[PDB]
Amino acid sequence: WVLLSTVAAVVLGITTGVLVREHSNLSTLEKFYFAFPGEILMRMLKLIILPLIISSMITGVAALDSNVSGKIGLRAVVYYFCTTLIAVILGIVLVVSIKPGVTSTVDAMLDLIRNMFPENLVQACFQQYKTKREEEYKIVGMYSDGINVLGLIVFCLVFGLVIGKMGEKGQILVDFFNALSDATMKIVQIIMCYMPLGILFLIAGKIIEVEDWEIFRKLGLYMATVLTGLAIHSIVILPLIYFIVVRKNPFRFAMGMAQALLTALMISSSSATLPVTFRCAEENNQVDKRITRFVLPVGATINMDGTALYEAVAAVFIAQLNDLDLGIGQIITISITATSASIGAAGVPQAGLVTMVIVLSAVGLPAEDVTLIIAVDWLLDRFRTMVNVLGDAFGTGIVEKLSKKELEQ
Ligand SMILES: COCC(CCO[C@H]1CC[C@@]2(C)C(=CC[C@H]3[C@@H]4C[C@@H]5O[C@]6(CC[C@@H](C)CO6)[C@@H](C)[C@@H]5[C@@]4(C)CC[C@@H]32)C1)COC
Ligand SMILES: CC(C)CCC[C@@H](C)[C@H]1CC[C@H]2[C@@H]3CC=C4C[C@@H](O)CC[C@]4(C)[C@H]3CC[C@]12C
Ligand SMILES: CC(C)CCC[C@@H](C)[C@H]1CC[C@H]2[C@@H]3CC=C4C[C@@H](O)CC[C@]4(C)[C@H]3CC[C@]12C
Ligand SMILES: Cc1ccccc1Nc1c(-c2ccco2)nc2c(Br)cccn12
Repeated sequence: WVLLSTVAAVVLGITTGVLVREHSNLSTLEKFYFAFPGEILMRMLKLIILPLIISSMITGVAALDSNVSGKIGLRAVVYYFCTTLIAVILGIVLVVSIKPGVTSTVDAMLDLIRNMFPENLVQACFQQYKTKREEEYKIVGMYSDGINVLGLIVFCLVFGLVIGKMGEKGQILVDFFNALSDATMKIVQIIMCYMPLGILFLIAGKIIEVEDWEIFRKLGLYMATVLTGLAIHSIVILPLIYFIVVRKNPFRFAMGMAQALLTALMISSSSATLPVTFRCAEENNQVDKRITRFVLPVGATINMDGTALYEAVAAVFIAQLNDLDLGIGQIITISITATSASIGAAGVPQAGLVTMVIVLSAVGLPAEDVTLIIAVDWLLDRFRTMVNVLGDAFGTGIVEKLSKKELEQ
């Protein structure tokens, strides 16, 4: 129902936008009031960011076992790091080169580490740290507004690891944040019931307020940038990584995952596609069962190739829309924030939307600019999930080749 409701809201929002745009002259004040239901939806999404990322980040980390630290688990983590790193570079290169929404670096990277360790946990919920050179030059910090997602994610990772390893002493903390994570999921579900009506006025409000259709061509280039990045990752990069490690034709392996790929094109969830991925990887591709049960669940949470090519590209596209010429330091900040946002909004309905709201809030871009992403979020998220499933499927074969000796004992 979520897909049809979101699609209908976009269709109805466009229909409402063009009818109100022509059949009625609206002043600047009335246009702002017309988008109030959409504005209220954005407030709910920002409201749930803080409890969602904190509880989800603690809950996922606190349940980690010793298998992740094993040789099989370490190889999977290294593989997902390398493919995500390639996807991060590929997404940055494409959005910088194509420049879809268009017409110091040391301090930006140092600010990334500074925000990675906030000076106050409560302030990190609504403030971020920035440094600017002053005049022979000195550095001055400001602590501007904006939720510090990187600081919260880092602390919740360390906090989750600590409470996971202290056994029954920290079991109450694991239980507390498990229930809090479940409660936040239900509240997100309640918000998604209002999302279609909010999307209708967000889309219609955006159609009314625009004066020229040049932004639509910019949206078309944004689709090309996201689709081009996924196409290169799925057809060029991932098959090449598979072949060099396994020395076997990756297209027969991809053909074996055909049923899992189609299931990804409808369910649009890597976790929900796991049962199909497990069967296709195990019997069709003859990948060992002992390794699929480890690599695939690991990829269901830390496979950020799709996020790098979809959410980070979208965030940079929004930055280019606001006439912001961000540099290498700022672009890297967006990409790292996007992956941190994704791990925070993992098992969430409309994760693509929720992740985008987290990234825009944590970067400074207007979260109301996400309406252009929403109009195609249903389409682009389906392909993003398909690439993530293909990436996880290739990982099982890649990890298996490197684990031949371990599987022999
Ligand atoms: C469904 O269950 C899944 C489970 C296994 C899951 O294990 C994973 C849990 C998350 C965890 C700890 C894992 C690997 C990379 C970890 C990330 C490295 C990234 O580094 C950072 C910081 C530095 C940045 C450059 C990039 O991002 C962090 C935000 C990111 C990070 C700390 C987020 C948490 C990730 C292991 C299956 O087990 C059977
Ligand atoms: C250089 C940049 C990318 C930061 C590098 C940080 C890497 C090396 C760190 C960040 C958090 C760490 C992970 C956090 C927790 C666990 C659970 C543990 O039971 C097995 C290892 C594992 C999975 C860690 C492996 C190393 C890790 C991924
Ligand atoms: C560089 C960024 C990503 C932060 C990573 C910081 C690393 C150094 C931190 C993150 C979480 C930390 C772990 C969290 C909890 C424990 C349990 C403790 O009884 C032994 C050490 C151990 C396993 C920590 C080692 C250091 C650790 C891995
Ligand atoms: C799997 C892994 C292990 C160790 C360090 C990083 C990663 N993976 C990863 C993540 C990520 C995973 C979850 C949230 O973020 N983001 C990035 C970026 Br940007 C660039 C490069 C890698 N990356």
